[PDB]
Amino acid sequence: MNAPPTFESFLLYEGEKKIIKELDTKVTNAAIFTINKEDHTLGNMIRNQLLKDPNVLFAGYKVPHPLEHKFVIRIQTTADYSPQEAFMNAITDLLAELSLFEERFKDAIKEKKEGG
Amino acid sequence: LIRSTLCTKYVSEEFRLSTEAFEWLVGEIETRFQQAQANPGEMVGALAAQSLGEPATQMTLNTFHFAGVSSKNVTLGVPRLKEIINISKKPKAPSLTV
Amino acid sequence: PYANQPSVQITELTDDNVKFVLEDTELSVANSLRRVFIAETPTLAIDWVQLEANSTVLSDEFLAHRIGLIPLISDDVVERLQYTRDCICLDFCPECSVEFTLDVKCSEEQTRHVTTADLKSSNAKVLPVTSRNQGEEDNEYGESNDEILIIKLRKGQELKLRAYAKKGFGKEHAKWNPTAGVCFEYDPDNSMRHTLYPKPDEWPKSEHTELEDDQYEAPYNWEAKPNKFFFNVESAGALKPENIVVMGVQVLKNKLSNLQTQLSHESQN
Amino acid sequence: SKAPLRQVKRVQFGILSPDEIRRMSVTEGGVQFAETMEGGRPKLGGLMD
Amino acid sequence: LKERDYNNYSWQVLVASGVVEYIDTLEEETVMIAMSPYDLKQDKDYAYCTTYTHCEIHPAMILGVCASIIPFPDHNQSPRNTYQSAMGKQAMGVYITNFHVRMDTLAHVLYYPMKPLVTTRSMEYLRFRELPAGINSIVAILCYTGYNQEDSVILNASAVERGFFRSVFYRSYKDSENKRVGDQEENFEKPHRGTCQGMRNAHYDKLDDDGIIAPGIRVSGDDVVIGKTITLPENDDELDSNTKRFSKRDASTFLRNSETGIVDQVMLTLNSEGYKFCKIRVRSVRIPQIGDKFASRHGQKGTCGIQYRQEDMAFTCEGLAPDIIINPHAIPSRMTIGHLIECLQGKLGSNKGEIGDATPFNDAVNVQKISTFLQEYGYHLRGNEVMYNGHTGRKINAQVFLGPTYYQRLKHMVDDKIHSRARGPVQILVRQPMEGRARDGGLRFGEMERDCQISHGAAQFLRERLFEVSDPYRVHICNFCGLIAIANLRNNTFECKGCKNKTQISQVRLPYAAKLLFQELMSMNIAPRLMVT
Amino acid sequence: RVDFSARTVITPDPNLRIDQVGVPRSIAQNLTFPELVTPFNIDRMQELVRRGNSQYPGAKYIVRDNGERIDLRFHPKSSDLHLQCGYKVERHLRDDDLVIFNRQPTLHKMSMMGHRVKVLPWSTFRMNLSCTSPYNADFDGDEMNLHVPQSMETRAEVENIHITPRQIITPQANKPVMGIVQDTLTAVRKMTKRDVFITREQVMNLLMFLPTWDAKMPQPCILKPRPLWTGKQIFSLIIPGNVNMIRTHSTHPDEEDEGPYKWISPGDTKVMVEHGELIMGILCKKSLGTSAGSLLHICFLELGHDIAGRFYGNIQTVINNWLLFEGHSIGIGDTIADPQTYNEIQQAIKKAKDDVINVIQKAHNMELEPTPGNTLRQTFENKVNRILNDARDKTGGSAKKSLTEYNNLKAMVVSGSKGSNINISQVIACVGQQNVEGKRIPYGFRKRTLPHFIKDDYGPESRGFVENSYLAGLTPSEFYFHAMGGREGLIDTAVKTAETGYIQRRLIKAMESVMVNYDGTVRNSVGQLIQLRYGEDGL
Amino acid sequence: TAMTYICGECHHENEMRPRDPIRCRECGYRIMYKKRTKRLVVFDAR
Amino acid sequence: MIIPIRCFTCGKVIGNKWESYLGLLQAEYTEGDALDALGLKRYCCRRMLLGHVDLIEKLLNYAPLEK
Amino acid sequence: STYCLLSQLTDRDLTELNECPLDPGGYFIINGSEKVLIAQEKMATNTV
Amino acid sequence: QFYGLYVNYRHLALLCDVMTAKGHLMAITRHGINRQDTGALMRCSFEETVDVLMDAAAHAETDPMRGVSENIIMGQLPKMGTGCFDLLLDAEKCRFGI
Amino acid sequence: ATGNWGDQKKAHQARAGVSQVLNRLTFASTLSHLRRVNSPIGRDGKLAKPRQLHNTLWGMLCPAETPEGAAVGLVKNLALMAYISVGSQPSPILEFL
RNA sequence: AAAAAAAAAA
Ligand SMILES: [Zn+2]
Ligand SMILES: [Zn+2]
Ligand SMILES: [Zn+2]
Ligand SMILES: [Zn+2]
Repeated sequence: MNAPPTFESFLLYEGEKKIIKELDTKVTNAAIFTINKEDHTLGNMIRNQLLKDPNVLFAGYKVPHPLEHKFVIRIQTTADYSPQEAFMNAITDLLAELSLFEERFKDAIKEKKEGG
Repeated sequence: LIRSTLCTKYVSEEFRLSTEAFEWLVGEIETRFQQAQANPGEMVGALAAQSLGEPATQMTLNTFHFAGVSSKNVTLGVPRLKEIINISKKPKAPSLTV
Repeated sequence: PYANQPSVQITELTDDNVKFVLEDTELSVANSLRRVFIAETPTLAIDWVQLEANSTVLSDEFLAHRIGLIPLISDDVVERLQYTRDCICLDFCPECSVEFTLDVKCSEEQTRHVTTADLKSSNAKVLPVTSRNQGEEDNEYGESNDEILIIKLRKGQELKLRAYAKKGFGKEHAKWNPTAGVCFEYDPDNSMRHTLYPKPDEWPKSEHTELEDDQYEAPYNWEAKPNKFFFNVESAGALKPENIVVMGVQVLKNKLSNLQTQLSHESQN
Repeated sequence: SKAPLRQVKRVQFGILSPDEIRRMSVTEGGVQFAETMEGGRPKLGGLMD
Repeated sequence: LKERDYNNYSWQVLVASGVVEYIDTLEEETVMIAMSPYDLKQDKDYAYCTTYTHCEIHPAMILGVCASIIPFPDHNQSPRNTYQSAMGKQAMGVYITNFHVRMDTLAHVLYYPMKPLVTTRSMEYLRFRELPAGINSIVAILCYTGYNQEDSVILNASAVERGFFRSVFYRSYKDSENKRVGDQEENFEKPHRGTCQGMRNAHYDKLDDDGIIAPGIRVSGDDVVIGKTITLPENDDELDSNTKRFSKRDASTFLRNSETGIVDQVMLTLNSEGYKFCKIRVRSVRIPQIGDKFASRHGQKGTCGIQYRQEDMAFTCEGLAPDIIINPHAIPSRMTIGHLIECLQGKLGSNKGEIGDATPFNDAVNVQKISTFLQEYGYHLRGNEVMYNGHTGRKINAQVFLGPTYYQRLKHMVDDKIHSRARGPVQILVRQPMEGRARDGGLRFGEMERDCQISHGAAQFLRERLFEVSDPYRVHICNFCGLIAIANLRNNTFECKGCKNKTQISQVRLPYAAKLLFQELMSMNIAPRLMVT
Repeated sequence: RVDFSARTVITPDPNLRIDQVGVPRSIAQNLTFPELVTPFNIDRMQELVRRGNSQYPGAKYIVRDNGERIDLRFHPKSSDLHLQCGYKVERHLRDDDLVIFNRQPTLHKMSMMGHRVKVLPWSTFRMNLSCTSPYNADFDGDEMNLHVPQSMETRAEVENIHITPRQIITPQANKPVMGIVQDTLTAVRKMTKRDVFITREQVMNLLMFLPTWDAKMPQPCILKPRPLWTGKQIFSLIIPGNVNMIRTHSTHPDEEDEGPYKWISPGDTKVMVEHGELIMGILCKKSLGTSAGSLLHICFLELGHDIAGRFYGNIQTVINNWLLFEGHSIGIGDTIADPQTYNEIQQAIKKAKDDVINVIQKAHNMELEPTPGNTLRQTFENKVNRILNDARDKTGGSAKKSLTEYNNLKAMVVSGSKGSNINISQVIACVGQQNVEGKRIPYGFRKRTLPHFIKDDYGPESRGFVENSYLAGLTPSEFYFHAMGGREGLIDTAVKTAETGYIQRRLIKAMESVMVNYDGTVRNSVGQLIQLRYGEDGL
Repeated sequence: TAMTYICGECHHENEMRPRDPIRCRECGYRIMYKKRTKRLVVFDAR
Repeated sequence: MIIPIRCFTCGKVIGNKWESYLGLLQAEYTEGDALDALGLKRYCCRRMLLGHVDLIEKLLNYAPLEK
Repeated sequence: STYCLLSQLTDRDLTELNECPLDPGGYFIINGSEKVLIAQEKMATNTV
Repeated sequence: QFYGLYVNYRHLALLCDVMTAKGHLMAITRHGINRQDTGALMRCSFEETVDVLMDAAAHAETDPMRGVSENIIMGQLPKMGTGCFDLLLDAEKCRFGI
Repeated sequence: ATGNWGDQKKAHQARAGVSQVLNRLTFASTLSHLRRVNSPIGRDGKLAKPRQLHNTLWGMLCPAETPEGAAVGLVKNLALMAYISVGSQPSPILEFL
């Protein structure tokens, strides 16, 4: 009766922006990014890629409710480096790592199949 | 309680309160004593009846683990409450403590 | 501040199972790879069932539920088909869905086993998984009933239906799950003390262990970080397991690129 | 309704006198017939007065 | 007896041979009954008794029918066994094998009922193996995100999408024509707008030409499902012959409002009076959701707090995501140790490939024996497993107890219990809201609610819930007499018959139940004069 | 009966703060609120009446000035969709709408309280976990009611009186009614231990769930070689303001306070919080429960209702997310003792059985002197019951003493979350003596409890003593004796409940109009003086 | 339009108009069932 | 009534492994050797075959409504 | 029971009549509704 | 204190002063509550409704509308809790607005 | 059909609930309803003695199957080998005696 | 549509 449709966990509605950037007012150079219709996958990869950057000081995600498909990251960096640029760099490094893993896995599959 | 705790020995030898700390303490005691007063219009009879009838639902958790040490007839629990609410002219277990 | 250098070594590969090791990568990347193998890897499954004759002993929705869980061979097809929401079509274009038909009438006195061999397909590349089973003419196993039993019929009962199979992933519904259990394990010798054994002698050793018989735990290393992960991806027959891994990495890259595009779009404000 | 809306202040209980009951009743002459329904119309002096 | 399993040495021959006697509850005061043949062979130096007259066949026969389905009832607390005997009658499963021809008013049938892995021997004779009610499910007893607290359970959503505890709720409706010689006449036909008076706003296009719907038609909401129009009485008024625009009136049978499904079966017959008699059965699909009542075989009842998919689910090193997560805080105050022994023997019997024995008072089954047998299959000897976090992938620091148990779905779904009301029908006597979900009735703001609203000191909430949204009314009261006065609102006239008063008339807002109280007291020869001045 | 109400099954939701209730979408669309039309919200109410009843959020009616009701359940005449100032529009129940939440039977004041609506997807009324104690809810199929106020004065009364953070302290016993319960309390005890060291990554995840955090990271407990925080160092962030408290953990030894290690605990059992940050001790039910002088009571009395109500929810989101790192689980390994302990327990039970056989022998040999005040049967039964209860308590104490720190049944017992010492004793050591009406199992047969025993047997097997634990399983005679013992609790729960409710109704009807007046005196409905000051002190 | 039903034990296509009595015309059995409809209803396979 | 298509916890296809399971049971094997020969190494799939009861064979004995 | 039509019938004969072979019986059919008689306790007559 | 339950002193002393207010033992029954000097609608709402109502009819007892249950029957705002006062609009306080 | 066990005009003096609708929800529910024993004591007695599990119910009635609420201990279920006596004429025992 | 009875949930 009140069962929500199963495609709302990954599909944006009409006029729903995916990323909502909110500037933090408590400290300096901090931002709260709200990403809709995603889950712990992207948040875990982006946070653990952000923590390899020495220029970030705080990075943490949170899913506010399991029934709402939405997660937030708070990012606080140094005073030479925007949090949005850090989020760019984390996404780019994750893409490079995944592309390298994809080509290494294809090479390993090829040599395992041809080697017998 | 004020005189027994805010004595000139405890606030000087034990607590060692300063001046402005002492007026802050006095003002906070006065304010929170004002806040603790009962509001006029507060229904205290129904509150008393509910706060006395609510424990009566919890008067069965000590039913087990009973053997008895004295062979004295005593009514305990909710029926004893029934003997005191109803003013029973014949109690089930009348007893004098002499 | 840069990316890792993940090294992969494959220990086993067969027609339904791959066992490999990830070296020099973070734990979030490996766990997200496991999640995208289970959930967001797309495959083909039946989604639109229409019944014209259902004189059997089971209901309409029960048969639709049993048909919808049947895995389909979708290795060469799912990367070209679009979703129904992404087509300009309305009446189920061939670049949007795959047509299946079934028409079985039992006229014999014995029990008729309606299986996946009776599920004909309009596409010559999308078949049920029992195309891998009908070619075994060396059947010393003793039984030729290697096909997924949809239903049993007695005499006088018939089943006629038309179905359309769509593209979807396991996040939407579990019938689109391509895998059948992804084993994922790091640090088998408990060298990091991520878990605490009250009696380490009471626990059986893992298959990826490096300890000998009289030892039970590795010595504690506080400097250690998780950079070696043992994966065992088992397929349910819908996709080859190497295709499961490749399409999972491709879906993760597409999601990250879409997030990057949306961030760069909102950046001009 | 152009009548003053007032809250009641007390309830004066009592016994209805037979003179008051005869005065306040809208059934002039009293209820006489036990038949509720009379030929497609309600009957005056009946139980469906 | 092995050759009555061949041919003919039945139990009556065994009783007639003189080895089994029927001892009643009055002869038991004069006989001595051995608990076991082990008691007979004791040496006389330490013998408890030497003169035994009878011996129990098996002590597990002291249980009933619903209480003998409990695995290890001698390891549980007794009120938990009583709770499971109460809830075994409310389980869900295949209640009978010929349910396709039966038409009961309410029926619940599971899709895939399974026999338990941890069985008792007494269920060989209750035919629980052939007509089971429940599912063997992999359960893990841990704390995951706090959504399983206070006896609640967490379901695997991917398993539910694979067919975990999905069921069918069958509901039957019936109707009959009446062709009595002195009566109104009604017929089974599709109603028409110009021929039927007082037709309810429904979808009448789904009916056939005989007013009876066909099987396979999807029905939902307030769809009409049996078409019956009754002939109006002959009120042929000669003053206006154009007022009889309708000769019939709708008396159709409507679907229940909050239910959807497919029409499963339709049958027509003749009743005892010989008139036409239609019975229809409509099936609905019940997928488990948040709030559905699940229960163990040990009194561990609860509701589904939340459902997680497999990628968000806690998982072992073998990729085994459990179906259900229960809270470990439901164990110590309940002392259902037989639940844990059932879980351990379920893991052992699933790994070995045997149906385990959970007959009570059996010394051949021990916790140490099950542990020793389970240690040989490459698992931890107490049944613990190392699981991982679903969201992050990190190992759980505390090792957790996982294994297959037998859980029963209960009939108390939330779709049969959810109710809301803004404004609807009222009673014809007190003009207060109705009773029940089926009549669209409001909630009972009883006496204790009034008590604690007095205790809160909220006068306006009391006035709202007891005058404003229950039954407001306005009455016109004579000032001199204090009784109810005649008030004609059209020409705006007021008249008190008992006082001959035309002007001094006040208006009082009051509950309608107070007005019935005052009019009933006026029938008690009491004058409750509301002195408004 | 009321009009605007709903009733459905409840399910837990730890991600909701205590002044919130999860409301299903069907209940939110069915229930309406008659919001007045102001110039402040004229555009939003116009788009609400343009959306209609088909879409959520929306409206069902416009109630205009003359009482005419305009239905929007059927697209009506665009000329009727005119919103004048002063009109009422019955909009749908949206977020942050004050409602009244009630479980039946209503026993006390805090059984129906104010809450704020959060509209959630599924179909059950999801409330927080700390609200289980005042409602006496169990989440096992409990149904519960919701009432919607229909006016802004009633809405303000719900806000200013009925709301949940204002109902924390009982006037019944000057203690909090809501406490930290279940695995939240268990992981509070498991987090605030001395050995819990938390890395930078886990702290930075856990600080996302603290909305009152001032975005300033505390300096680590350990700076080299690896930066680590402790569990107390992140619980100190949860505690707001100036909160100072000294209590003791449930396993605090009695001789530690007189020793030299009073202010430096070897077992970390002296709980001390100074200046709102936790310094010493492991928290438990004594510190974060319903007891008087606890942390919740102190922060309520020092900070106010709103800060304490946020503090109730700020504990649970941090703790339940640290529990994902830690985890907690009971199993069949937690109920099995050491073999040496098992041998000691069985030897103690056998020695107690030999003692009660010797007591029976000395009573049969006319050597048992009766105590004054009771007869020979009463003296004999008192001696037997004392011997068997001492045996059960001693075996349970040995079993609890022998358990390790990794045992989770002992963890939930010493945390106060669930269970007690008698549960450990009955699960591990022995169930003990069964009692019907505080006595022996009666001779239902002629001088026999069961036909398998002998006539005039007073030994502990026929009397009803259960020498086996729940892990070992009960013999059939003692299984039946335990069935008779367990029936008495259900019988006592049924019979009473009627006269208890009748007593409650009589008490509430005798005192329904007794009210503190504006002169400070306490008077009934007739104005008769009862007390010159309420409680003889006016507080 | 004379429609068709199924006899309970004959399993025979009986046909009649909606005023004839409910009666099988080959064996005389009082219970008949209505045939499954020709209208096609779409089922998702979820 | 009938064997499920997939394992509940696991997702492995078990719809083709019921008639083979019955044939291996009736030949000479025990249940453990039959489940090992079918390839169901995990007990999550073994509980799907050990606990399953075939109620469709009892349902097929009833005569169909339409001839 | 003895005097009903389903007395000592086989499973095939019960299935041909659309009756469950596992049905225990023990109930009446009154106006199409299955009615069961509950045994009532009473004190033993002719006992001192 | 037999069951270990603690109730505050004010809720108990209020009941002990309610019973001993009239000079004799006023029990909480139908023989102590219905024998008081309260209104007819308050007494008939507890027990013996018809007897209390007809006694008030025969004796012409005036119910002064001071209890809470009497105003609940009338549907008025009950003179209790927050309804124990009246709000009046200050005419001279209506200063500059909008 | 009604369950009132007596004359239709004088059903007020008759026992109610002797005949009940058979519970068809599970097979175990039907078997438990077919083996039910009802005590004639009404469900309002404050006395606890008829509701206690007696010693003499060993193997005759089920100890662990009673309803919850006010009907605890009065409604009960038979044991698995409980056989109720059909009844027989006392003649040939008397002539043999 | 009313009234009564029965079975249950907390
Ligand atoms: Zn398309
Ligand atoms: Zn007048
Ligand atoms: Zn025929
Ligand atoms: Zn599996």
